[PDB]
Amino acid sequence: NLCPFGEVFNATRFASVYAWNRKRISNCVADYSVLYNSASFSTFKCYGVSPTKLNDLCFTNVYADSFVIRGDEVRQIAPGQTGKIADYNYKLPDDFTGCVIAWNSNNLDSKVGGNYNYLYRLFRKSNLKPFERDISTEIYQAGSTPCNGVEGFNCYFPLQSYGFQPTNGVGYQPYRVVVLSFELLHAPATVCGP
Amino acid sequence: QPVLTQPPSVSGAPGQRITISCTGSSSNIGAGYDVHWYQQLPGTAPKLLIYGSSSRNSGVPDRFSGSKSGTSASLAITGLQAEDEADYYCQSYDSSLSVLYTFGTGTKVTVLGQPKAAPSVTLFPPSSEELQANKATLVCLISDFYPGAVTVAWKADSSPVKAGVETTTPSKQSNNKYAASSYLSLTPEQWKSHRSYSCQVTHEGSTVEKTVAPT
Amino acid sequence: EVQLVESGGGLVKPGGSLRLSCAASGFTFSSYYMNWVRQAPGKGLEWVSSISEDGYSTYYPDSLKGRFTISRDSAKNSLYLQMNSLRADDTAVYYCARDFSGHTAWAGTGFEYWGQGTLVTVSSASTKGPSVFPLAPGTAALGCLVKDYFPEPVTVSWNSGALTSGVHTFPAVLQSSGLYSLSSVVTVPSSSLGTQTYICNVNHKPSNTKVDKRVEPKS
Ligand SMILES: *[C@@H]1O[C@H](CO)[C@@H](O)[C@H](O)[C@H]1NC(C)=O
Repeated sequence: NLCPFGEVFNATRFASVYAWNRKRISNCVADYSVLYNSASFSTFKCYGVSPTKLNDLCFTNVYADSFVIRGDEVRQIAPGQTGKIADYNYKLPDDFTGCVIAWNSNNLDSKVGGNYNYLYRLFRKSNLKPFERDISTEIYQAGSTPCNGVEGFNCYFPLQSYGFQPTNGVGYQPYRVVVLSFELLHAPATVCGP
Repeated sequence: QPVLTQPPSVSGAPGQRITISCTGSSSNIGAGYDVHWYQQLPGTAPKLLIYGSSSRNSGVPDRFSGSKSGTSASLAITGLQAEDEADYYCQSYDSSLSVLYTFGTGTKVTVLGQPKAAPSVTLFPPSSEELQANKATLVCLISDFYPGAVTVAWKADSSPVKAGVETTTPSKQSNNKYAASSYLSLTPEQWKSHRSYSCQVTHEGSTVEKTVAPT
Repeated sequence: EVQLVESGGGLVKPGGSLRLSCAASGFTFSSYYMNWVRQAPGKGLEWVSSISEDGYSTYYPDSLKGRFTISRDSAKNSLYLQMNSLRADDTAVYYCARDFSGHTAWAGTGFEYWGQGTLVTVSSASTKGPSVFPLAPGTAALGCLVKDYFPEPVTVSWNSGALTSGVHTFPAVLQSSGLYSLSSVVTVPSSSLGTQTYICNVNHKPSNTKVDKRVEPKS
């Protein structure tokens, strides 16, 4: 009854950050030593808990959120951070408890001529609330006049493509990010460690 | 800090094709990163010449071309011209956050065929304000010579002078010739006590000399 | 259109700190990576630092040991490099550079545009303003000598930059006292000496000195 963290990290395809994928973990035992001992991760930052004792704790609800972002934007997946990705695509609460894991995926998500299948939200009316997902593709009115469904003067499409090319710098190369959120409620803690 | 190795200098006649090699490792060029070539004229900042390992920057003639294969890259110049004399640097990228931008060693490109030119020598005695400041300096300016290899000697009347001589190494002129200078520092007493002072420049076994007097 | 101008170079003591600035114009400043590279006198090029478009990610080589910091300011479209615990080996000409566009295939890989560069000289010696003297004489040679200054560099123009033909500025020499000296000459028609005045302008930025010298034919 091992927790299926394998199909999250080892998944062939990842989702866009604006449409970040979420997997629910329940009724299993999780061996976190497989994760924090593997040096295949560029960033591994845990808030409210360190990974070493994660094998001795039990939680009620675990969420694994997978997406792909820019390298120089991995710093934005953290509590109390501001920026395009944090404010408009994926927000973390200031009281976040859990881990953020990110690794370079240039060999998998980049292609010659540009990979444009990954999108991110550029504009929004208000900052994103934590863990809230917005997949609306309506025209963003940037001020005085409305848009009527067309772009142009102060009227832009909310989503923009990333354009991942393999010869780009580490700051432009794609990175795959998994956010493990641990939640303790007045509900039975179904996940545990060995 | 790793670098990319290039030949120290490459020369050729102004009708032939020359190549500059740029050897990298599996971490920079063999890792899938392209190579950029920069050209630095003497006394100026480097300029982007080639990007993408094959593409020419705006304003770059078709005589320049680039290529890369395996862990190496090459820059080819066809139809050498006198204006090509410069430093050429290759540059690539490393995924490791401790290295990133990796630069080449640098290659000095020179053209052969310009005729040997006798050096033009100008001699300047101490300026009246300098003697008013209780100092004396003799200035010798050498310009427009090829090859850039001259020897400077200073004569007081007819005897050699060794103390107080400061001479600069030959340097490239924008017209592809060479220039240099020499300075003789002395008190006004030595300047006045002698009838004449001579600056002599030897170049390819031929000497050109100038003379000045305190009169 | 693209213009990068560096400033702040000069003399700094060993173990001291300096701040180099680079003003950028002609392009959307907040859309490109910025870089600092350096070149020792007569040596090769060495990348020094890199900063992203948003300015929140900084990159340095391990050789610098984190005593260099790169920053950017979109309110002035300027790039700043702070150097700390400086040493003699850091004496070099420093260039600020703009990277390739994020749309291109080589974003954050090269240096598309370069600046004029500024000389940083780490020395225990003292900055000293130069002394300008004239050198007076068919054509005749007319010049002025800039003596006893430290550190490099110094620029020389003629007639406030109006005269460009026949000008020749020579590389400086290092005397035993530790002070530099160079000369600037120009060959001109002999008759024009009797009708036109000749002024040599000397600019020594490290000591913030500007000297205009009248060179007149004596006797
Ligand atoms: C992914 O697969 C490799 C080998 O197939 C395995 O070692 C690794 O543990 C897997 N990932 C996870 C999160 O289990």
